[PDB]
Amino acid sequence: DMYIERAGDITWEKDAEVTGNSPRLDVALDESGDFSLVE
Amino acid sequence: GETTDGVYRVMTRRLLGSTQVGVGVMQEGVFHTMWHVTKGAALRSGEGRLDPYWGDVKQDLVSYCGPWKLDAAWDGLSEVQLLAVPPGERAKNIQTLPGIFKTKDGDIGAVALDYPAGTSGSPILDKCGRVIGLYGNGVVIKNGSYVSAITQGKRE
Ligand SMILES: Cc1ncc(-c2ccccc2C(=O)Nc2cnn(C)c2)cn1
Ligand SMILES: [Cl-]
Repeated sequence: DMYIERAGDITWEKDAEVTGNSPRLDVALDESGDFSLVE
Repeated sequence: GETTDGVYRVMTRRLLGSTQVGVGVMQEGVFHTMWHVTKGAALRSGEGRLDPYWGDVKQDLVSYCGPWKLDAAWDGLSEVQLLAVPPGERAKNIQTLPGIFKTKDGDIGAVALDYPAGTSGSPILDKCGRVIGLYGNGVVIKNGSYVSAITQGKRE
């Protein structure tokens, strides 16, 4: 049996750690809800 | 049980100790997660039961106690924040400019941040704190790293 536990409020936080890149990717989405890279 | 808005861990005891299988969003009395976290099963909050109301394996989304409530959309320009809730670790905001998933049916925001699979369902926010979608469904890239769609449901 799965259970839930509160972890926080949903808030924008100024001077959060700013990271990650912004890749543009050709993808396909199959009937099972799995994305794949189209090449 | 607990019906306050905010972000929640999704846990199981069916494995060793207590294992975090993902995360969700409680808004307007509705619990919002990704389908691959719960596989559509019921959930416990305290002594209370949360029953599935709506889901779609292809969208990889599921709502509990009521219909999908989250309707905000990435502007296609601005940074966003992943409210990551990793297993055993505190909720942490990570701010990023999303990339783009190009598909035959349209472009979708994408976030290139690496977290364990148990982080699936963590909400992605705009500058006003609105949930513009959930983290946890995407693709493994050349680097071995994971890039998640910004997955948003429809509100009726
Ligand atoms: C090998 C590997 N694949 C993905 C992930 C992962 C990383 C971050 C968030 C989510 C996931 C994830 O598992 N998403 C997902 C969607 N559908 N299913 C079945 C599983 C980590 N490691
Ligand atoms: Cl395409």
